[PDB]
Amino acid sequence: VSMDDHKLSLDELHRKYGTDLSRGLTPARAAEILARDGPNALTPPPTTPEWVKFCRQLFGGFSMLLWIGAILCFLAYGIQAATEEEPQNDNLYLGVVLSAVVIITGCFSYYQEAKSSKIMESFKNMVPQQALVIRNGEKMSINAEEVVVGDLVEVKGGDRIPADLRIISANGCKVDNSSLTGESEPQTRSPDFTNENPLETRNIAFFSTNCVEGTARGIVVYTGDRTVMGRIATLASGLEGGQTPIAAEIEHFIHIITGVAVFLGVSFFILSLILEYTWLEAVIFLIGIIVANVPEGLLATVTVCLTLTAKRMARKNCLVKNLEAVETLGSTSTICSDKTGTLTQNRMTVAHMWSDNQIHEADTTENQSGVSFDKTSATWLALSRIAGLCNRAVFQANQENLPILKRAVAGDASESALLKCIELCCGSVKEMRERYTKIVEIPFNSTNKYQLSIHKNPNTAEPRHLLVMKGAPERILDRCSSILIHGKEQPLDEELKDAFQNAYLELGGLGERVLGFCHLFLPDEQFPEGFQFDTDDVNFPLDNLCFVGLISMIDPPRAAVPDAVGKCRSAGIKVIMVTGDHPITAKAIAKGVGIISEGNETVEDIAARLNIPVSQVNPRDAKACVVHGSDLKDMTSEQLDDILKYHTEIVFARTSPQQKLIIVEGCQRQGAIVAVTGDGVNDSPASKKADIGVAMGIAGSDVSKQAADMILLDDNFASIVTGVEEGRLIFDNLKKSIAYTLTSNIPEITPFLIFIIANIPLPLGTVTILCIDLGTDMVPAISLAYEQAESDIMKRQPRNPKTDKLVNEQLISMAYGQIGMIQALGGFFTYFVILAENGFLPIHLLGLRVNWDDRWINDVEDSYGQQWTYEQRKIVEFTCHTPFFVTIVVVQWADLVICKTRRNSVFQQGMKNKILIFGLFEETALAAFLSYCPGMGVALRMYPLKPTWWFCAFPYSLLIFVYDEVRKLIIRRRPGGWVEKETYY
Amino acid sequence: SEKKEFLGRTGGSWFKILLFYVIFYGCLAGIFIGTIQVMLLTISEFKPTYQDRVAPPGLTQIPQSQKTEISFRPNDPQSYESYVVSIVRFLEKYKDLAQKDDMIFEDCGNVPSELKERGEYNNERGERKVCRSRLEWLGNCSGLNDETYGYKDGKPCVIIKLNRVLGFKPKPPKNESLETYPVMKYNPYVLPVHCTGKRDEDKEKVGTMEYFGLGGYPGFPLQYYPYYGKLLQPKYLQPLMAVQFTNLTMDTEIRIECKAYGENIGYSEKDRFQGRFDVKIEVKS
Amino acid sequence: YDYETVRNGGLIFAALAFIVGLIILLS
Ligand SMILES: CC(C)CCC[C@@H](C)[C@H]1CC[C@H]2[C@@H]3CC=C4C[C@@H](O)CC[C@]4(C)[C@H]3CC[C@]12C
Ligand SMILES: CC(C)CCC[C@@H](C)[C@H]1CC[C@H]2[C@@H]3CC=C4C[C@@H](O)CC[C@]4(C)[C@H]3CC[C@]12C
Ligand SMILES: Nc1ncnc2c1ncn2[C@@H]1O[C@H](COP(=O)(O)OP(=O)(O)O)[C@@H](O)[C@H]1O
Ligand code: ALF
Ligand SMILES: [Mg+2]
Ligand code: NA
Ligand code: NA
Ligand code: NA
Repeated sequence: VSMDDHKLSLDELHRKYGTDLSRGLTPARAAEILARDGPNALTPPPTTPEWVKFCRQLFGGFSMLLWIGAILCFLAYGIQAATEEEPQNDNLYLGVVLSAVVIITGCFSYYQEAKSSKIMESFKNMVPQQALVIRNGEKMSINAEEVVVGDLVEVKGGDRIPADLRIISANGCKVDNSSLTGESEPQTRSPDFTNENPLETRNIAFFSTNCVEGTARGIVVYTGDRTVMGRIATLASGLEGGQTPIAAEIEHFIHIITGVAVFLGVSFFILSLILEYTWLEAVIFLIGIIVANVPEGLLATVTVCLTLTAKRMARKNCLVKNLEAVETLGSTSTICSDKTGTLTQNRMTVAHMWSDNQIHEADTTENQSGVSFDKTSATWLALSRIAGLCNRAVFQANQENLPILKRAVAGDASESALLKCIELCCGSVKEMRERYTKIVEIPFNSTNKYQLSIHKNPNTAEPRHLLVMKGAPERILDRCSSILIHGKEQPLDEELKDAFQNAYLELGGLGERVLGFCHLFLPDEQFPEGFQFDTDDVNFPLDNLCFVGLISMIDPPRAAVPDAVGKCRSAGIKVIMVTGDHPITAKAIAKGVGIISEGNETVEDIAARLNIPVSQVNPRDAKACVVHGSDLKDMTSEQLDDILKYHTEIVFARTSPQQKLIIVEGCQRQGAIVAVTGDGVNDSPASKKADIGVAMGIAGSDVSKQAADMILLDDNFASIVTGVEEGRLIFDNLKKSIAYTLTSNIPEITPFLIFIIANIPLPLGTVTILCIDLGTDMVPAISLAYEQAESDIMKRQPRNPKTDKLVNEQLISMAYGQIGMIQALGGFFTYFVILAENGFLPIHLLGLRVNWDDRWINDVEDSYGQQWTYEQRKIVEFTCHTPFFVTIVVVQWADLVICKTRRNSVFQQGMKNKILIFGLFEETALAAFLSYCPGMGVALRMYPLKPTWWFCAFPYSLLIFVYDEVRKLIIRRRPGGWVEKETYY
Repeated sequence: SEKKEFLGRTGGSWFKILLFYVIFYGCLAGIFIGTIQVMLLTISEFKPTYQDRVAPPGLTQIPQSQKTEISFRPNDPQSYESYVVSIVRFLEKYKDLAQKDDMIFEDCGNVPSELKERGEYNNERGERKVCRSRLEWLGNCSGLNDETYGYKDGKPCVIIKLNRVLGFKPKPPKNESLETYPVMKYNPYVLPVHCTGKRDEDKEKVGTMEYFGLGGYPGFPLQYYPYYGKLLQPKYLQPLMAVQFTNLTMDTEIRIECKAYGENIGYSEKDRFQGRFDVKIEVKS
Repeated sequence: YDYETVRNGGLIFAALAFIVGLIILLS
């Protein structure tokens, strides 16, 4: 169905789109087209589903079971009205309460959904994308929404293609189609058309794809809504999975809980049939048990956690795409960091140089006045010539009246620094671009590690084209066969290579990036003037070049970085630098920001100290280490495993992007969760494979900021730290609540089982059970979410998902075998005191149901020889049920402040949460209000309480309080742990 | 699958876990029994902590109710044995050989006496004296009543009882022509019981009014009460009354209500057993 | 036991507990 005009020639493209091959478009015209077609962002869907979506959430589980139970209650009440005459309210009330619970739950989940979606919507507009258009002959980095149809647009590697373009000029440009093809493989891009099909041809770039490598420039054939790709981004697109660790353990818990609640359910239904209860009562009992063992609250709780973390991330500017991933970030036991742009601020100005076996400097003040060595030397003229010609960046439009240091530049940090330094120290770079006409070009690739240009011979005595090339100083040193000395060539010596290395140490030691520079006055006889040049095929010799010299600029880390690394290494998170920059530079930066600490010598430092060859030094004797990319290339999986495992502080240097990838994968080969922080396009493969990816929103590329799970809109590295901290809290808070809810279960289930063992009068009722499970688990389980991380300071190092989850099998042992049991024996005690206080000694109480539950036998005798009627001893009964509710409410206090803190005693945590206190007080108020309102003895069978009955419960709750802090004090004193290994949440 | 040996099940000894649990649970049980025995402070063996819940006593019956109903035929001994064995079982404790001299029984008046209080609830005295009730009291209706027998010609006797609430003293109401018309009821020391059947608008008057007991008075004498508890007064015996319908129109069920009027006694709405005694009577052939 | 009295006490209590809840909640 797609149509196109790609077949149309560049001059027919000229006439059709009235633009310019290189001069770009008129600003006036660009505003006219902007006013004509409107912003080039796809008109969004509806919303799509509005607030009616809340209905589904109101319908859905876990409340679904509450809904089935409620409708089963109303059904039961209808059946009870039909059969026999029944004054009792029974269910009815029950189904009402259940429905109300569901509705309230829905309000919660919808509220937290509202906050979370407001945040996630603000995050989309916090950072707008941008496009590099060409207008008035000059380049502009304008907003991505302001690109018009038919203006020229450049798209270096690492950028998203801002609209659908017809490539009129490109070099080595491999774009990634990704979504349009479904293929991860990059596809080359040239001005020539190859297929009638617009999707497969190479002259057509399209929206929502990104240029992996090389450079290109094209006229915008399609803007905004009506782009070739613009149909699938809304007509079929959506959220595409899949799994999230914390959420996965969440669902696993849900399946487990469902399983136990239904097993107990049917089991207690057969017990009901053996108890000879009526079906009308047996189903209500079933509903009771199920609604009991199943935490409604886990869901709303989770939503709470998510929303909270979202607010907190909103406050420190770090965007997270996937909320759950924040937890993943906490679980990180190894951060892999790129150096330039990441640990550093990717802002640079040239400080030092090296030519003619001499160290020169460039003044950085104002000034710049950077020579300071010899403005007249010829070797500086060649150096400056390379630095200017080989540089691809230029100043942005309307920037000429500003100081060179202070004007806006379109290019990477290195080339920008060069640009400013030549434009200031020597002369106008643009003028020397125009002087030395660039005939053919090689794009810059990280993979390639170098960049070079071939320009004409404007000089009268250069009787041929001139090649220039800058890059990794070592590749340059390799490729050369001679060096310029005072303007006169001279082959490479041992002396020259030694001075090169010594100067590289001297300048790299200051943590300065060391760009190497060389050139080649090509042999005349070898080629004529109109010789065809080949970028795809290497027709041009890269060897035997003429070395010129070195240039270095100071690279300052961001302020927060050393502190961040400090916190993470304080966090038991291994910090590992992975850069393709200089081995010496990355070592220095590492020492600086604390990836490598003093006193931890590398093998080479040891070889220096001990005056012995590096190979003689025991590699295990060594703490830290730096790995050269070349060594990495020849690494077996096993040897990387070794380096990674046996060395504490690790810095990878000279690494290819795939080597970043393999590094991360080696960290994943250890079983460890890894984070990846970066900026560059070449970070993307590394930050993809990661368990959690982080990228600069400013300094980052479009590809790597796409790929990442977390974007720092403020470029603040420290945001990672709080990030992981949040992720602990989530993993921490959730677990806490879980603990609490389970402790509610045992004392709800036990009475029906003790019921079987001896004919002991009913200690609680179904209505009493739901009373507990609703008053005692709605508010509190949610309130747990609001607690801050105790100490928490983890380090204690992040726990393996394999070691312990959100639902530890150990958690259930002190949740059921410890707390639950106590709440239970408390309940049974209070019940025995009630029944004792009414003439029925506890010893007398077993064997009673035989006549107790018997309706027509009113001759029941107690220990004091009193004859009780059915309705009297039943009143007594419901007055034993009522406190069991109240009493567990009393004991649930303890559990709340116990689950409030996992680590340090509840005194070190503080009271903090108002929702927790709110939970205590409104739990108690619900108890009271349930027991003393009129008609409650009839409605929910809740007969009012004798004052003493409230006090009965206390001892046990105190046993809880004491025990768990005897516990927490044992954690405190010893980490060896006996219970740490048995009763840790 | 649970791997073995190298794992040794889910872990090797693994003894101190079981030990920490039998220790902690024995501790928690020590706290449970501890709390159970301190609350066994306790309550005086002489009285329940709270009588308020026993309320005014409900009105009980001896021919053991099935569903508060009685349906049977004369012809089958088995038809009535269901009520016979229960009436004989209950009245086994009332045998004249069971009531004996040499304590704790002492004869009390054939004529119904004054409120007899054995003393304080304290245990300064031993096993306190208990007035005994001979089977001869309930009777009349030509020849004999009890123990039972069950002839159709009318009905077999329906014996009626009152709950034995600890230390309860029965109060007969004073008046001048109460809502009830209890016939052979003397004003003091009486506990009135009278039977009316099936609502008010449709009395149907299907049952004739005849009752009998101590002094031939159709109610309870205040000479037995108050009870001093199964502890202070084991082998005590409770006052006994008998309700007998001479006519009961064959082959029909008919609800009848035995109210026990008084200030001390109270009717409950939802408890049909409290302060009154409802029963469905139906004899058939 | 008794009646009215503990019903009232419990009632005023529920009221105070609940007011406390709102008060702490609105802080
Ligand atoms: C272990 C012992 C020695 C320490 C005492 C602390 C515990 C056992 C105390 C504190 C609160 C007390 C309870 C509070 C209220 C009542 C109701 C009362 O009508 C009977 C006693 C009873 C049930 C008490 C039993 C003993 C008790 C549970
Ligand atoms: C924040 C929580 C954990 C603190 C616990 C202390 C409070 C909630 C406890 C301790 C004493 C208890 C009260 C004891 C006495 C009475 C008087 C009675 O007429 C109603 C019950 C009531 C009101 C109890 C309710 C709960 C109670 C007030
Ligand atoms: N514009 C450029 N042209 C040529 N070489 C460059 C350029 N920028 C950086 N280099 C060299 O490439 C090396 C590594 O490249 P890469 O891994 O892509 O990024 P970085 O070093 O900035 O982390 C650096 O050591 C640097 O000297
Ligand atoms: F320092 Al880098 F990619 F930015 F190796
Ligand atoms: Mg970088
Ligand atoms: Na539940
Ligand atoms: Na609990
Ligand atoms: Na529960």
